[PDB]
Amino acid sequence: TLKYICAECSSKLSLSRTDAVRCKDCGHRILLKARTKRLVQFEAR
Amino acid sequence: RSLINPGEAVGIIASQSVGEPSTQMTLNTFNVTLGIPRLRE
Amino acid sequence: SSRHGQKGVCSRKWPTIDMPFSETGIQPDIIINPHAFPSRMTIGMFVESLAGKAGALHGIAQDSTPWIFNEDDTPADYFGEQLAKAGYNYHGNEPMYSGATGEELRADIYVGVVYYQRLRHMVNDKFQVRSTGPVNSLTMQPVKGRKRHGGIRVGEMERDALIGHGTSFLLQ
Amino acid sequence: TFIRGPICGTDNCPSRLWRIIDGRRTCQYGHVMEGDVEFNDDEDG
Amino acid sequence: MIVPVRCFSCGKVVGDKWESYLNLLQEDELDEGTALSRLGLKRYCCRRMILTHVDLIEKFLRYNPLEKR
Amino acid sequence: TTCQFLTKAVLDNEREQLDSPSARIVVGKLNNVGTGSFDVLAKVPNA
Amino acid sequence: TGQTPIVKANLYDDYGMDNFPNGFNAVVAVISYTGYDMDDAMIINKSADERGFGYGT
Amino acid sequence: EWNVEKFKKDFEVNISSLDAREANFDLINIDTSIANAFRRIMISEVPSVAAEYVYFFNNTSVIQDEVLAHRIGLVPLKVDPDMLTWVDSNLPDDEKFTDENTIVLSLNVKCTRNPDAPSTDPKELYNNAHVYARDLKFEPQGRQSTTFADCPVVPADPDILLAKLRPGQEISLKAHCILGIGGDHAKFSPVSTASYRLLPQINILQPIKGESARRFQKCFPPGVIGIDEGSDEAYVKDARKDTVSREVLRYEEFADKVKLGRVRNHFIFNVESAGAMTPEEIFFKSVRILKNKAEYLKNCPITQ
Amino acid sequence: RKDVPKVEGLKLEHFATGYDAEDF
Amino acid sequence: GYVKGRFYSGIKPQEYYFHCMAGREGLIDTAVKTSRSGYLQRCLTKQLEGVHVSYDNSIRDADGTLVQFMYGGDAIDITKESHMTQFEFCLDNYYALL
Amino acid sequence: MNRQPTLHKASMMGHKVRVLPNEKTLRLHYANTGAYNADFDGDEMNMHFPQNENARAEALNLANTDSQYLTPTSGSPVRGLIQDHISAGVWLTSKDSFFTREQYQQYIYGCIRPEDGHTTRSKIVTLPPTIFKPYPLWTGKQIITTVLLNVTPPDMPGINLISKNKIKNEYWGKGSLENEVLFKDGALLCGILDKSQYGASKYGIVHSLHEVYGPEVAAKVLSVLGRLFTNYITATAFTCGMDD
Amino acid sequence: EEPDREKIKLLTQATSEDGTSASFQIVEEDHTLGNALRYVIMKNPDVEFCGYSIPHPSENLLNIRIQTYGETTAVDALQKGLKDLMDLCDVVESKFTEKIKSM
Amino acid sequence: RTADFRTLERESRFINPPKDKSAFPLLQEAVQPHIGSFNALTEGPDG
Amino acid sequence: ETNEIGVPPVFAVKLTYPEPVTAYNIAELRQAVINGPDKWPGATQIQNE
Repeated sequence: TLKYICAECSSKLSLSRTDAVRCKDCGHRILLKARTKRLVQFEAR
Repeated sequence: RSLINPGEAVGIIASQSVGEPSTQMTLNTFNVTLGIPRLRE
Repeated sequence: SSRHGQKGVCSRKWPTIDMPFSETGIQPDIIINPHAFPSRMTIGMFVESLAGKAGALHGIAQDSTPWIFNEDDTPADYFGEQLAKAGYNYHGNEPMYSGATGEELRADIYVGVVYYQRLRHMVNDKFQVRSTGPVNSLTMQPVKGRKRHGGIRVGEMERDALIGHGTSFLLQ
Repeated sequence: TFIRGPICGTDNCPSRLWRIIDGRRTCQYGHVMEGDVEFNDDEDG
Repeated sequence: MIVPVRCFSCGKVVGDKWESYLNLLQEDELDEGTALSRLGLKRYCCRRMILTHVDLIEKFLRYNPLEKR
Repeated sequence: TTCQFLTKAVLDNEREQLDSPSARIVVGKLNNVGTGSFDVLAKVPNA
Repeated sequence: TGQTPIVKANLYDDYGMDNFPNGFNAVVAVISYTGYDMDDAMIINKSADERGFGYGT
Repeated sequence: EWNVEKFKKDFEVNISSLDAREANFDLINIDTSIANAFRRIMISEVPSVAAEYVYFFNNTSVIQDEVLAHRIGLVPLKVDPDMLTWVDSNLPDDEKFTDENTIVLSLNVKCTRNPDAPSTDPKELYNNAHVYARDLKFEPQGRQSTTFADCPVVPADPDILLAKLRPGQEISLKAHCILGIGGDHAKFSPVSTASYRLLPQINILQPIKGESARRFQKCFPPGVIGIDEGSDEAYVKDARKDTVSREVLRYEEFADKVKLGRVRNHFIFNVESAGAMTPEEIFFKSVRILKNKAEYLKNCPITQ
Repeated sequence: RKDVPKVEGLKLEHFATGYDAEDF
Repeated sequence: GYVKGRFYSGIKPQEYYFHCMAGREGLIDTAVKTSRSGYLQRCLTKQLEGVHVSYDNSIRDADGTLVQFMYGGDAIDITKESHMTQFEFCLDNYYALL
Repeated sequence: MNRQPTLHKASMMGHKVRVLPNEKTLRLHYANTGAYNADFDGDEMNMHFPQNENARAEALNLANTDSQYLTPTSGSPVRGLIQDHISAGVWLTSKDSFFTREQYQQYIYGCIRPEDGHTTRSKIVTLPPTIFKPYPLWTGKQIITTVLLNVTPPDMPGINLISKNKIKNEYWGKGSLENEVLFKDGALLCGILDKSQYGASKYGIVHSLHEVYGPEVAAKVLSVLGRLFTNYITATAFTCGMDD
Repeated sequence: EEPDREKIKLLTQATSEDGTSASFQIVEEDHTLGNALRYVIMKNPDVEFCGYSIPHPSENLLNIRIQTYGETTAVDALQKGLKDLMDLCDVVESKFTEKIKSM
Repeated sequence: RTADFRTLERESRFINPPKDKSAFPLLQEAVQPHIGSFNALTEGPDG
Repeated sequence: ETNEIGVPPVFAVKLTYPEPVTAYNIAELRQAVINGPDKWPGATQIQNE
């Protein structure tokens, strides 16, 4: 289950098609994408 | 064995040997028209 | 850059072992050429070097506001006594050895602690190389642009250098 | 990488095309056709 | 940000000495001079790395986008 | 003043002899100041 | 990795420039040793770099 | 006429101290080009185990991923070398790490709010707010359970502060720790500072008896110059104690009466450790690497 | 003008290798 | 404006200020340096551009219109007359220069 | 190779190619910084690579750096060592500079390597020392004799030169003659070497080898002295402190 | 059967046909061994010239050049300096073992 | 002593921002030319 | 050397020179085609007759 985060009230929030791009608890518009469990790799340098 | 060779581009060399050290006389009074504005005349 | 206008590019990330180690065992992080100093007269950096080493030893911070010191109260004698009180040389110098040959260096090397800075304009966006590239549509000449990676310009003045050498086939 | 275009010459390669270092299109078997010069413009109201 | 793990110049492990050093200045009320020598920082290349640290992470941590307020 | 001299060259009906180096680079001819100031000829043995 | 200056003015503290660390302290040796440093060129230590030294994003 | 039996009759080792992390010892009557090579190898060629590849699964903390992967690499692990073998460079990734090359560590830390009375210190106020180096959990992969059971992989300094968190944030990673030499990256360097100094030599020239010998005490460390009277005037007790500060050469009573040189074949090595190995044992590795650097050049052909 | 005030209580903190605090 | 101080010991706040004035009067002659001789050299190098030594040592333009009969009076390259009058150096090095 | 404001023809010279690993920048000698008028703080230079043998022959014989030694404006030399090689010859050719035998053989092969083609004799020839009995030692002026002994051709006799330094005689002491430079049959016999000799300076030793032995010998001496006073600086450093 | 033929490479362009003057080229070496080997080679009474030289700091190469007087080639004198450097490391290891066993 | 870095006063201020009044008041006196100028549009005498 | 420029390996594997293959250079131009345009003393493309 992919989700997002409201930038204002910090509530985790998934979003579907035919939805207003808003938070659903506060009415905030700016709504940043959370990070999920996914493999990236690095040299330890 | 110290002579100018034929075909030598003495026109370009003479024009570069004047225009290059006139990138070195851009400065002001440390009467007579000084430096590059005398050379522009 | 230090805080005295002594900027410089990194010439080489120089390996650790062949780099002059000290009696203490410390190896310097930055080697700066002593020839950059006579033409620039940054002596605020020679006094910062032995004020940041006295302040690293004793655990203190030294004020460096201008006009604290005076011509009877020279800071080379102020901060110099703080290095002599810690058992270092009075003049900031330290005995260094060679990293390559292992032998001791000739004279004692002026080492200290200087507050350095790093400038935001970096050389990562500079180079390009061109071998065949895209061309222009009207003149069939190579195209301008580091994005298209082509088009180094032999302009009006660089043509005159190739005439002035007399080489006709480097101009051709 | 590959951009499908016409078949190729040499009576060897019938294949698609592929651009090469910055300036010209080749087949994938090495052969390259002529006049392929990519005609990109400059930029200089 | 956080304390560097190693000394830049010599290479002695320094990053375990930041929380100890702030107890030596708060609890024991020592100076910066004796608090470094008790931790074993005896070369001035590695004394200047605990002595001089800013610890900006506690200023970055106040902006948490994953919790309310 | 390019087309100032261009109209002057047409109303004169001028032949350009192509020997100044700025005229050889335009038409692509080899410049003749230096190594272009002579011709190399190869000696062949058979008649 | 910012650091405060050991050598600083007292107006460094009044403006609160510690909140914005512009720079780091370095053990600097004024020496002509390598031959790679003339005409405003400087030599960084490699192991200083590997351990993080003026690293930035 | 130089001979290796002449070297064996006049080579001494005088060990000053030997702690579990630092060793101090003198080498006498060896050349500066040979003793440099021992310092040279202890920093560079002597191998060690450091984390090299770091695999993040979720890092939502403030510290960047490429920074936190760099801080794990600088953590010294307490793994004995000559248990791991050298990884191969030109074999692909599915075959590269084995249970014989690689040690796998991991880290899974989530921060949560803690209900506490109240300003307030974050060890009271958040659960798992400081990530330390001892939280790198060793995962014995493959056959590393019958061979690392006596010696589990622990960081040599377990209190290295790796990261900091606030609730909601987490770090979840898995680092592969491989063997390497310090000349490649400085994190494989087995020693904090392996260095030597050359033994100072203080040659008093005139007899400097009297009250002047009291102010010749002060121009050196206290365990350097000794005084009795005008008889037994000023003799060097322990020149090894002296740091070469040249405080005596800035006085006018003693600009002529002393000379400050070195003993040119008396080295004083000071070898610390990163914790993985004892410092007297990374010296034996250094002296055998130089021998093995030379056998491999001896027993080796020459073509064209 | 008062001269720049000397810090009172500075001691030796550079001993040669192997010697730590053996000066009294 | 006579600074009796030195950079080893420091310059007083009054004479610190006057040295900041003299530090600026050169720096206004930094921007006026740039496009002085750019157009002057282009305008030379378009006329003196086919002018070249001929095989009879005359200095002729590209169209043949003769400019000089010898280069300088004596047809010597400047990059060759460096030890040409240094007669003492040539006598010492006679067998090496022969 | 092209510094970008090409105000004269020595701003576009013809270099040889040496491909260096592990680098991301073009990389140039200090002897070329006066010709292009470059300061090593972010100057870009265009690298033009010509494509036929009528252009390779003319970048090797006409526009190369070895023929651009004297500028055409006045005939002054524009190529020479710059900052820290100048301040090492004042120590190496000094009169305190005594080298032992193992140190003498190292500085010669540190700068001159017969594999790269620097010698003319296919074998490094040396000199007898100037001190025999207490311990065999070589003087620093005798290394400069040796590196001129190897790079100059064996048939032509040595250079004979009388010149001056920039350093007055009274800076050395009573009755010192270390201002008059003296070369006698290719042997430095008197006086230190400075900017006046192997800098971009007229009638020096490098400007005299250009006249007697030609442009390729004088090119090698700036290469050999560029490496001699770099390996001497490494083994014997140079610093500027507060007591100075 | 697998030897390694990149580690040492005699440079025939500067090697005498006599064999008494050669210039070797090691890969992956520097001042570490090249200064240790130059020291031990110069103790041979037949060596006339020896010096190491790194051509550039970038590539890991090492040139050592041995010239002998006679009756011993430089290949024959390279390997005496490798055994006496092998023998010298065993003396130091045998003394440093006693003193740990003397505490 | 001569100066001091305030290395327990900095750390107690990073963790705990001031709730009553800003520290470093010379940094708000640097822009009082700018803010006070805009404040005079809507405040002061005569509105 | 003073008459030299140090070319990076980034520049070196791009800039190419057409070398006509003859009897005296086939030993050094076979090795150029074998190395290919990744390994340095190599080649990028060959022109047919």
